[PDB]
Amino acid sequence: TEVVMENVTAFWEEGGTPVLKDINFKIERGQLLAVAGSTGAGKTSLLMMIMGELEPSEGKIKHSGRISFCSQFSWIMPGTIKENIIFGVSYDEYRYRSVIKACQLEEDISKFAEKDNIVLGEGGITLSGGQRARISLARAVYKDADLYLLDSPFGYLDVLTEKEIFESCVCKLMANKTRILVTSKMEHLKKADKILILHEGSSYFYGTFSELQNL
Ligand SMILES: Nc1ccn([C@H]2C[C@H](O)[C@@H](COP(=O)(O)OP(=O)(O)OP(=O)(O)O)O2)c(=O)n1
Ligand SMILES: [Mg+2]
Repeated sequence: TEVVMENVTAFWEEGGTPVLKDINFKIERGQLLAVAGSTGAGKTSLLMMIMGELEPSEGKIKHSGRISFCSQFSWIMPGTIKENIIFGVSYDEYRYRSVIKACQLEEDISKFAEKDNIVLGEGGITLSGGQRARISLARAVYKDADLYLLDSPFGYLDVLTEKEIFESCVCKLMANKTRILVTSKMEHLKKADKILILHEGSSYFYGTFSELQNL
């Protein structure tokens, strides 16, 4: 067992309304959990609890080891595209190239004369939203970790590109890794080992895509 929430309730403000209410799930090592729900349902807050930024008022949580987190808000720091993806982690060509490919960034990088040394975040190149999202995803996926928290990482991508990168990066490249992906898309829920749909803090549904189809 890699991540567990048991009867978890939590509050961002003392005596407010709970941001998560009696949440339950388990992820085995190497599995994919899809977390879905409308805006404000508590999805990012659930990731924050796993990262220790939010403590439960009721219930138990299990998770061990290092986390790589991909924010739903993409970001770039001043430096090359290679520096932004590596982001202080030791460099390996094969690992770097495999992440770039899985995130469809090889196409973008090949078009620049400076290739992977193109400078970002310093007033020169202004990236598209989708480029910034794929760079942010690549940064999180390059980091070696026991648990990957990917919070709606496909911002600004058209539905086919999102599908292709979900398959190449989240399903294939990351096949052996424990993953929590905040996402609403049907194919992602169908491919996940477990799905958790949140609504206003509560568990709207928890189970498999097949179980939901059975209903
Ligand atoms: N430091 C914080 C963070 C969030 N909230 C509130 C805001 C929401 O009403 C509720 C859930 O916030 P989330 O960020 O967890 O919501 P989602 O991630 O599910 O929404 P979205 O899809 O818009 O990202 O908690 C708060 O009071 N204090
Ligand atoms: Mg969020």
